[PDB]
Amino acid sequence: GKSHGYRSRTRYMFQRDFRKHGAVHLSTYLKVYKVGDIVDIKANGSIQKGMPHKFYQGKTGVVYNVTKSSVGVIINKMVGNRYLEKRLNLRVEHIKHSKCRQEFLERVKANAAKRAEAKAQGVAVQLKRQPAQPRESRIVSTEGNVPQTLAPVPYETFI
Amino acid sequence: GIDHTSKQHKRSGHRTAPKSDNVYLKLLVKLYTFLARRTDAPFNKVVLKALFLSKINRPPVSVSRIARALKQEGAANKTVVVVGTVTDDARIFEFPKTTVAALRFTAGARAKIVKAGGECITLDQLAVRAPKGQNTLILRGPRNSREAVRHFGMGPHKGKAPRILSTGRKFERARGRRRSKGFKV
Amino acid sequence: AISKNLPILKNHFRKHWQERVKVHFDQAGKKVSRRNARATRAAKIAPRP
Amino acid sequence: AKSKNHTAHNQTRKAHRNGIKKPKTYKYPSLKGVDPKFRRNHKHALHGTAKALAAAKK
Amino acid sequence: PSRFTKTRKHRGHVSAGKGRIGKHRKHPGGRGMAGGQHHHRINMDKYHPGYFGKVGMRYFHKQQAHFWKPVLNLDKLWTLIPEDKRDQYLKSASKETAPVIDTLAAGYGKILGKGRIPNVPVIVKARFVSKLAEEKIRAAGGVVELIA
Amino acid sequence: AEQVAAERAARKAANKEKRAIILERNAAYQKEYETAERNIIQAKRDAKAAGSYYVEAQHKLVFVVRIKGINKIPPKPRKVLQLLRLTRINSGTFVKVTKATLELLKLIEPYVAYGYPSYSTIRQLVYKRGFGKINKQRVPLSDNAIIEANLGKYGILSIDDLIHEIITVGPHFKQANNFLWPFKLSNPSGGWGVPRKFKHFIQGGSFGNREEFINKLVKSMN
Amino acid sequence: VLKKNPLKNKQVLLRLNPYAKVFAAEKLGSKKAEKTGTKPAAVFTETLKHD
RNA sequence: AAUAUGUAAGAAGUCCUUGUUACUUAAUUGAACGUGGACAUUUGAAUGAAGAGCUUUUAGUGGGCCAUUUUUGGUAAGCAG
RNA sequence: AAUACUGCCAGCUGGGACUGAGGACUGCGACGUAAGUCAAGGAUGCUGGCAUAAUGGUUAUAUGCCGCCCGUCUUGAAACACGGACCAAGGAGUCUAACGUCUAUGCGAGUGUUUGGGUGUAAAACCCAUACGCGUAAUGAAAGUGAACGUAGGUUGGGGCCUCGCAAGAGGUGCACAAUCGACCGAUCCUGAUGUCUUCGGAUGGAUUUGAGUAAGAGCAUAGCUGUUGGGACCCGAAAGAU
RNA sequence: AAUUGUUGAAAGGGAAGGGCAUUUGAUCAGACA
Ligand SMILES: [Mg+2]
Ligand SMILES: [Mg+2]
Ligand SMILES: [Mg+2]
Ligand SMILES: [Mg+2]
Ligand SMILES: [Mg+2]
Ligand SMILES: [Mg+2]
Ligand SMILES: [Mg+2]
Ligand SMILES: [Mg+2]
Ligand SMILES: [Mg+2]
Ligand SMILES: [Mg+2]
Ligand SMILES: [Mg+2]
Ligand SMILES: [Mg+2]
Ligand SMILES: [Mg+2]
Ligand SMILES: [Mg+2]
Ligand SMILES: [Mg+2]
Ligand SMILES: [Mg+2]
Ligand SMILES: [Mg+2]
Ligand SMILES: [Mg+2]
Ligand SMILES: [Mg+2]
Ligand SMILES: [Mg+2]
Ligand SMILES: [Mg+2]
Ligand SMILES: [Mg+2]
Ligand SMILES: [Mg+2]
Ligand SMILES: [Mg+2]
Ligand SMILES: [Mg+2]
Ligand SMILES: [Mg+2]
Ligand SMILES: [Mg+2]
Ligand SMILES: [Mg+2]
Ligand SMILES: [Mg+2]
Ligand SMILES: [Mg+2]
Ligand SMILES: [Mg+2]
Ligand SMILES: [Mg+2]
Ligand SMILES: [Mg+2]
Ligand SMILES: [Mg+2]
Ligand SMILES: [Mg+2]
Ligand SMILES: [Mg+2]
Ligand SMILES: [Mg+2]
Ligand SMILES: [Mg+2]
Ligand SMILES: [Mg+2]
Ligand SMILES: [Mg+2]
Ligand SMILES: [Mg+2]
Ligand SMILES: [Mg+2]
Ligand SMILES: [Mg+2]
Ligand SMILES: [Mg+2]
Ligand SMILES: [Mg+2]
Ligand SMILES: [Mg+2]
Ligand SMILES: [Mg+2]
Ligand SMILES: [Mg+2]
Ligand SMILES: [Mg+2]
Ligand SMILES: [Mg+2]
Ligand SMILES: [Mg+2]
Ligand SMILES: [Mg+2]
Ligand SMILES: [Mg+2]
Ligand SMILES: [Mg+2]
Ligand SMILES: [Mg+2]
Ligand SMILES: [Mg+2]
Ligand SMILES: [Mg+2]
Ligand SMILES: [Mg+2]
Ligand SMILES: [Mg+2]
Ligand SMILES: [Mg+2]
Ligand SMILES: [Mg+2]
Ligand SMILES: [Mg+2]
Ligand SMILES: [Mg+2]
Ligand SMILES: [Mg+2]
Ligand SMILES: [Mg+2]
Ligand SMILES: [Mg+2]
Ligand SMILES: [Mg+2]
Ligand SMILES: [Mg+2]
Ligand SMILES: [Mg+2]
Ligand SMILES: [Mg+2]
Ligand SMILES: [Mg+2]
Ligand SMILES: [Mg+2]
Ligand SMILES: [Mg+2]
Ligand SMILES: [Mg+2]
Ligand SMILES: [Mg+2]
Ligand SMILES: [Mg+2]
Ligand SMILES: [Mg+2]
Ligand SMILES: [Mg+2]
Ligand SMILES: [Mg+2]
Ligand SMILES: [Mg+2]
Ligand SMILES: [Mg+2]
Ligand SMILES: [Mg+2]
Ligand SMILES: [Mg+2]
Ligand SMILES: [Mg+2]
Ligand SMILES: [Mg+2]
Ligand SMILES: [Mg+2]
Ligand SMILES: [Mg+2]
Ligand SMILES: [Mg+2]
Ligand SMILES: [Mg+2]
Ligand SMILES: [Mg+2]
Ligand SMILES: [Mg+2]
Ligand SMILES: [Mg+2]
Ligand SMILES: [Mg+2]
Ligand SMILES: [Mg+2]
Ligand SMILES: [Mg+2]
Ligand SMILES: [Mg+2]
Ligand SMILES: [Mg+2]
Ligand SMILES: [Mg+2]
Ligand SMILES: [Mg+2]
Ligand SMILES: [Mg+2]
Ligand SMILES: [Mg+2]
Ligand SMILES: [Mg+2]
Ligand SMILES: [Mg+2]
Ligand SMILES: [Mg+2]
Ligand SMILES: [Mg+2]
Ligand SMILES: [Mg+2]
Ligand SMILES: [Mg+2]
Ligand SMILES: [Mg+2]
Ligand SMILES: [Mg+2]
Ligand SMILES: [Mg+2]
Ligand SMILES: [Mg+2]
Repeated sequence: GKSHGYRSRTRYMFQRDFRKHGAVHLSTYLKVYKVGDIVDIKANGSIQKGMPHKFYQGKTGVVYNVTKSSVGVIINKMVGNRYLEKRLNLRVEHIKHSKCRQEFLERVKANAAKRAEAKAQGVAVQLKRQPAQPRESRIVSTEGNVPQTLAPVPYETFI
Repeated sequence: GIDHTSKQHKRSGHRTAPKSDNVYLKLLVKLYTFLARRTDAPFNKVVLKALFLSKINRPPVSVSRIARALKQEGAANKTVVVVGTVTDDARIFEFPKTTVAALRFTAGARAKIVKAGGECITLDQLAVRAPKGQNTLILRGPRNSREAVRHFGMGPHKGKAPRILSTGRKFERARGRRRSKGFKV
Repeated sequence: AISKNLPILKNHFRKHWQERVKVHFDQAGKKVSRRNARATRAAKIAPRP
Repeated sequence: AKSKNHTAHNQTRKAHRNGIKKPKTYKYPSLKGVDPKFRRNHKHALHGTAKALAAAKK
Repeated sequence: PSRFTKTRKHRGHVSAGKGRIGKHRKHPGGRGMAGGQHHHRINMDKYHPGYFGKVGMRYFHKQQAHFWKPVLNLDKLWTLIPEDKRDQYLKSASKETAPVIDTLAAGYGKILGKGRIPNVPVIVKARFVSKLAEEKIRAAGGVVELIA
Repeated sequence: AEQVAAERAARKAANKEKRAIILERNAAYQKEYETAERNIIQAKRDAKAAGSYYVEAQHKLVFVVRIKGINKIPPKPRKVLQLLRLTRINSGTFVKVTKATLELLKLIEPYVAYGYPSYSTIRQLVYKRGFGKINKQRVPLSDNAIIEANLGKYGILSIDDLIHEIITVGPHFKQANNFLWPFKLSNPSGGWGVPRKFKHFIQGGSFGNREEFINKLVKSMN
Repeated sequence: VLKKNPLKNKQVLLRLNPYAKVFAAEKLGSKKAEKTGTKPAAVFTETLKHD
């Protein structure tokens, strides 16, 4: 019949990275997780215990619980026409801290400074992010830079 | 041809006049649309709506839920307003003075209010006393104290009262309700 | 014939019940008849009560 | 009499009618599945700092 | 009445609102509670968990009445006194003269203690009290007098 | 009771001051406009003079009209058409050019024709078929007091104060441009020029960015 | 009760935009711009006519 | 790789001060929850928004078929998936 | 120098078509030294014809273009798929018992006169004692026990109201509702005080356990659309089986 | 009512009936004042 076991189809998903097999390096267990941390899930094939289901691979969530060797991560899986709440019990080897918030944090502290230094200067701030605007006008120089004229080339084979 | 972004010809889904046919109800509704159109006071807009609410959404306000409201800091001289009937509660032993304006007062609670030295105002006397609702404290009854809402959202692990006629053991209490008869919920 | 979230009912109508329906159409009848029955017993019974 | 076996045709049509609702978010989430030994002590923690704050309006 | 019935509105359309594919045949699922373990089990577990199978003990020839024992809380209690008489005793709370309430005369079997009665002494005759009911009475200076 | 001419006077005098501010305002844009244009003309000249090449700024405003009808549209372009408020055929809106919307225009090129509006065609769009969203209620612009009531918050108290905010992509181009109901154009009055419409402008159809050729299109559809 | 297009209704053209009278009165629509005579560098002319 | 796909873009925020406990540390260490204080809409991209959220009950349906693109079986099919 | 080409003008101007909604005034303006005038929030002026089958409605016919049999089941029917020659008159979701949601009404910690009695202008209307039913307590298989640490709790959002301010806004209080952490009652598991007819008694404090519970009641009754189950059960239909 | 006879009117080159439109014939309302 058909097959649909718990790790079905994960041939390459749980493979190990090229020339990167073996013990997990000792920082993986030196990282520290707190309730509220945003973490990325990537299962480690070498650590069978406390492993996410293939669905939660590549998926980011928030820790809600911190145990001896593990973290509880709630994740919103969308079943049907709605999202449900899913809490996962992962071990520290399959989780990792998401830099998806660093850009935000790096922008918060920066935003405070831009604001304090401008206020203590004389207002005029503007610290929302804006998209890429079109280019401005410019004058390009011909000096040392005469236009090299091109034409399409004929047909050849060289085989 | 327009690519519509929203359902077309959709009713707002809020009542517009009470569904009741009571003449006197329509008169109070008459009074209060006027007040609500020409006063800029919010209290009139709220009151105007409550007059449309169906009997479910007019749970009785007990006389003791009122006495509680007057125990709020700085709320004890406010004149409470109930857009519904007010029921007596034999469980409070001391009731304060104050003025309660309602659609109905039960025989029991009108006593308990008047006895302790208060006053029972119909919602139009209230309009005259307080066109902007000055010094009013509107109380609503408890809506989900209704019995029927026990059965709403029934389902596995929802803890939610089966629509049952006779009860007791022998009445939906075995397989699927205990670890030893198949499973539990 | 099981559907929706409805209370399980027990409407015992699987015998030939329509044969044994008693409508008390004579309710007013038999009260009139009971009142007259006592008004006769009263009179038969002399001053006894 | 064979007939069709399966399709996801038209299912995303339907799911999008009344939405794909966002997951809903609450300040103060539930402690459901949190370590018991933490919660036990934390029950006593709030109790304590509750008591200290009534002692701040005594 | 029949003039408001939706079938008046269905007149003229072929199917009476019952569908052209799906028809309105006799009994598709079978009659009654048929197949509550089979084609209808999804609806029996949920909406009706606990329906199949046995629990507890049988009890041949149980006479309810044996177990007649209505309950009343301190919650009420003072309500068993007529309201005019009531205020007389609420004030002048003492021993020497304290109301007798025959809660069986009011047709109650047990007194529970839902909560808080004024500090008036009351003499409570009843068949059964709850530990709290009985303790809360005393804190007001009343007693409970076991009757039958 | 006075008012009669008393508060008639208080108003009619202040209605004369508003037109005063508008006249001195509209006079200024005009100077700005032509001097802006003459400056560029001289930029290009002075560059060839200096043996070099003047490249203009990329346009920052664009005007998009829906070319394609309503049905058989894939879900993604179909959202973007809704977000761009072009939900019916031949209507059109202005769009500010940024990375985050240049990528929107890309996603709907098979269904829209757009390009670079000239002051003349922005002017004649607002004047003739310019309406305002005011409690929805698509209101015709017909009087300058309509605008100031709803856009006076942000400057902008004349119909040309609008056009100025649009054409220059001002600080409040979002609120000014959204204040305008989508423009409802008719079919081009001389026809489309191409035999078949739903090819790119470059391939001899009508859709995509035809740059300043949008003006001849739009002017016939107005 | 009836939108009058400006553009062809002078009355309404002047209800909006009071500058319309200035603008008409000073031609402006046909403003003769300044006559200058800058000629292009030969680098420009060469590369233009080049191949 | 392309196309698809997880998360983030703030008031439920950020920073100072220092309380509660039975958890935890060699330790008033930490963890969790707090009292008190400092900073407002350029308060943290875009575009849109005939508003947003929520609750109850109930019909019909549960034979589907076609097109472009991807694609399995078959020499193929107006074939089967 | 000119011209083309492309673009602009709040430059002028002719021919043609369709429309004329609104019904005192009110608005934004324009022209005028001015008085006034205007094409400025929707047609008026002048002239003629007939006052009639002239126009218009109906109808029959002709002409241009167009138009397959309805009903049904079906992915697909005009089908070489079925029913239907024609017309009249019958002709199919009903009533009941018990229910879910919703709504209107009565009264409300209650509610329900109509088994019955009283009475009557007599199947009506009017009146009513004792019970009973449902509700006001839950939880255990059961024996049983049985709902305030506290302003009936803390936190966060809440309409409304109160206070300051001209206002914008700030504080105060905050029902309903939602989220969260606690407290109470029963089941389960621990703990086992003071005592004792030495095995009875079970205070007290607890636990990732558990209940259709408590935490200032919301119910009862009549009615109605829809929906549910049993009934001949929307109407018509077996092959059979039994006495 | 189906259906039939008579009389009157009208149309008909392998069906009939229908839609929008107008000519022609027949017929009729209203409005003028
Ligand atoms: Mg397989
Ligand atoms: Mg695999
Ligand atoms: Mg193992
Ligand atoms: Mg309502
Ligand atoms: Mg409520
Ligand atoms: Mg209850
Ligand atoms: Mg219910
Ligand atoms: Mg039960
Ligand atoms: Mg269901
Ligand atoms: Mg029976
Ligand atoms: Mg049977
Ligand atoms: Mg029988
Ligand atoms: Mg009989
Ligand atoms: Mg009789
Ligand atoms: Mg089969
Ligand atoms: Mg097949
Ligand atoms: Mg199927
Ligand atoms: Mg009827
Ligand atoms: Mg009808
Ligand atoms: Mg219908
Ligand atoms: Mg019909
Ligand atoms: Mg139906
Ligand atoms: Mg159907
Ligand atoms: Mg049918
Ligand atoms: Mg079908
Ligand atoms: Mg099932
Ligand atoms: Mg059973
Ligand atoms: Mg047994
Ligand atoms: Mg037994
Ligand atoms: Mg007790
Ligand atoms: Mg836009
Ligand atoms: Mg591009
Ligand atoms: Mg031409
Ligand atoms: Mg033409
Ligand atoms: Mg063409
Ligand atoms: Mg062609
Ligand atoms: Mg045009
Ligand atoms: Mg590639
Ligand atoms: Mg994406
Ligand atoms: Mg301490
Ligand atoms: Mg603070
Ligand atoms: Mg945004
Ligand atoms: Mg964008
Ligand atoms: Mg917007
Ligand atoms: Mg809106
Ligand atoms: Mg349904
Ligand atoms: Mg099936
Ligand atoms: Mg179904
Ligand atoms: Mg079927
Ligand atoms: Mg392919
Ligand atoms: Mg096929
Ligand atoms: Mg030209
Ligand atoms: Mg021109
Ligand atoms: Mg007119
Ligand atoms: Mg008119
Ligand atoms: Mg003048
Ligand atoms: Mg005029
Ligand atoms: Mg005539
Ligand atoms: Mg004549
Ligand atoms: Mg005629
Ligand atoms: Mg006539
Ligand atoms: Mg004539
Ligand atoms: Mg005529
Ligand atoms: Mg004829
Ligand atoms: Mg004909
Ligand atoms: Mg044809
Ligand atoms: Mg037919
Ligand atoms: Mg077939
Ligand atoms: Mg079908
Ligand atoms: Mg076919
Ligand atoms: Mg057919
Ligand atoms: Mg055929
Ligand atoms: Mg057949
Ligand atoms: Mg036949
Ligand atoms: Mg029938
Ligand atoms: Mg019925
Ligand atoms: Mg009621
Ligand atoms: Mg009671
Ligand atoms: Mg009677
Ligand atoms: Mg009488
Ligand atoms: Mg009689
Ligand atoms: Mg009487
Ligand atoms: Mg009696
Ligand atoms: Mg009773
Ligand atoms: Mg009972
Ligand atoms: Mg109950
Ligand atoms: Mg109680
Ligand atoms: Mg209990
Ligand atoms: Mg019991
Ligand atoms: Mg015991
Ligand atoms: Mg305690
Ligand atoms: Mg205690
Ligand atoms: Mg807290
Ligand atoms: Mg506030
Ligand atoms: Mg507060
Ligand atoms: Mg407990
Ligand atoms: Mg248990
Ligand atoms: Mg047990
Ligand atoms: Mg129960
Ligand atoms: Mg209750
Ligand atoms: Mg109720
Ligand atoms: Mg309903
Ligand atoms: Mg049925
Ligand atoms: Mg038969
Ligand atoms: Mg037979
Ligand atoms: Mg037979
Ligand atoms: Mg047999
Ligand atoms: Mg025989
Ligand atoms: Mg022939
Ligand atoms: Mg005709
Ligand atoms: Mg006349």
